[PDB]
Parts: sequence; structure tokens; C-alpha cells
Amino acid sequence: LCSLDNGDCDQFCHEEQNSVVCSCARGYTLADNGKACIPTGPYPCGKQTLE
Amino acid sequence: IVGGQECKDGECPWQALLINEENEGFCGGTILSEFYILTAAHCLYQAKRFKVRVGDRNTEQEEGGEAVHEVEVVIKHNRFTKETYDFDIAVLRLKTPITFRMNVAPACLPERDWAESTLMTQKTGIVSGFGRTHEKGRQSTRLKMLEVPYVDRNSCKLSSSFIITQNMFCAGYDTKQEDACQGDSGGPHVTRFKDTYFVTGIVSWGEGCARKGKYGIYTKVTAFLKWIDRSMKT
Ligand SMILES: O=C1[C@@H](NS(=O)(=O)c2cc3ncccc3s2)CCN1Cc1cc2ccncc2[nH]1
Ligand SMILES: [Ca+2]
Repeated sequence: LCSLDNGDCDQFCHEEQNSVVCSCARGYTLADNGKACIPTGPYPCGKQTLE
Repeated sequence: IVGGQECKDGECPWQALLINEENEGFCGGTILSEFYILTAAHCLYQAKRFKVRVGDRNTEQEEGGEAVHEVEVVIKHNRFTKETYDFDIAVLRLKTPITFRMNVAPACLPERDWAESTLMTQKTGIVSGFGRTHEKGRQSTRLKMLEVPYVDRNSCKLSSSFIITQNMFCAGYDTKQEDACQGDSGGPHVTRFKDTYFVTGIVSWGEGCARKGKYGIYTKVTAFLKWIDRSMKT
């Protein structure tokens, strides 16, 4: 599960009730596909700055 | 930082620097948020009065993005012990919020379990700072970054001459002349996962710098995640 390619999650992966559930760091929102993490605003944590 | 490369534009935005009354940096920090800086508790003994500078890459040319911030609160770990470097962690609340911009952005705080199984099992982490470039050299004028492999706990416990508590971990090389150093202390140790960097450690100490048979010891951030969360609300 989460041991297999991080469960397909962009960030946090937790194995609940024999299933994989993804989550994100503060400042991100779980995408509709429940895996990807979308930044809430500008300069989200953990991202190198480009502009 | 001994060896490694200098951080290029916007590559180490979470890097913060603790500067003394004479404006010289003496320790590092990691931007956790607009109000909080994660540093090493042992640095709070390095200077009486100090401030936090962010967005700096070349301490010899005001590039514009620099911002000096006064410290409002110093939240040191109640269990920090000077004699052994145990519980080497401290959080700083700034009087004024840091405005994120180019070269000024926070590192993500990970979740303990996920970080320890997925982040800390990665091949490498990234340590950075304005610390010395040689064991007996001068502090660096340019912000540097070094990819340091995670070191097996036992090979590391064995290599060390002092107790490696459960609050610290090892990273770096056995012989390769690459390693953090004095002045980099309190600085960030981040692990990259899918183009997003998570704070995984705080530069703590080491026997000299880049010495053979010796590694770099970091405070195990994952062991203080609950503590950091509580300190960033008080
Ligand atoms: O050489 C050194 C160290 N001296 S010692 O080896 O006698 C040590 C004595 C000691 N006593 C108790 C716990 C750990 C140590 S290490 C202390 C700091 N420093 C300078 C130093 C700071 C630093 C930060 C990151 N990486 C390497 C680094 N070396
Ligand atoms: Ca500068």
C-alpha cells in the first residue's frame, strides 16, 4: 500500500482500514483525485522559489 | 558547509540566519512559517542578543530580498542538555511576519510516521548554511548546500565518540570531504520528495567537520513534531 510508491500520494500516506489515504502539509489541499496536493496560495511550503 | 555547492537563486528559500549584535551570522535556522524559525537550542547560548535574517545568499552584496527580523519569543526545549547536545531544538517567534518572496519561503513540516518510513529512508537529505568551509576555516560568505546521505544508525552510533541519543541521527560521508560545519548549526536538513522539501533535521554537532570515520549529527526533527506544533501556537 503506502509501501508501494508512497501509495500514489504526492505527500503524506497513511494506511487506514486496509486502504491508502493521502494527505498534504499545511498550505496544500488534496486534489479531487485524493492523491495530489494543490498549493493553497503563493509560496507554498517546500517549494523552491522561481519568481 | 564543507564542499557541496552554493545555493542558486531560490534553491534554499527556507534558510534563515541568526545574526549577533555585530551582524555576523553564528547559527542557522529554518523558516517554518511567517512567524516561526526552527533552530538549534544550543545556538541560544552562542549569543546574548540576536536577530534572524532571511532571503540572504551573499552576505557581501545587499541583493534586495534580504530581511532582518527581531525575535519576540525564544522557545527552547525544556529537556535540552548542554553537556550532551540532547534535545537540541528551539523555535523562535518573530515580532514581525516574514513576507515570502524569491529566496524567502518555508520548508514543509512532515508527519512523523510518514517522514521516518518514507523521507528518512531516502538516499539523501540536504543540509545548508553560511558556516565554515573548512574545519579550521572562516565562515562562508555565500549560502551553501550539500547533499548528505542518511547514515545507518548503528554504523553511526559506532563511529561516534559521544552518545547518539534517540533524539539525533547521522548523515554525511565516512571519508569524503563533504559535511556541514560550525556556523551551519541550527540550520536546515531537508529531504526532497517529489519536488517538495520537508524539514527532517536540525544541524546539531559533529566531531570536527567532515572527518574520516565521523559523521554529521542532526537533531531528529521527526521526534519533536508534536513539540513544534505546540510551540508554534504559543
Ligand atoms: O568539533 C566540534 C565538537 N567538538 S568535539 O568533537 O570535541 C565534541 C564534544 C562533544 N561532547 C558532547 C556531545 C557531542 C560532542 S562533539 C563540538 C562542536 N564542534 C564544531 C562543529 C560544529 C558542527 C556543526 C555541524 N557539523 C560539524 C560540526 N563541528
Ligand atoms: Ca546579500
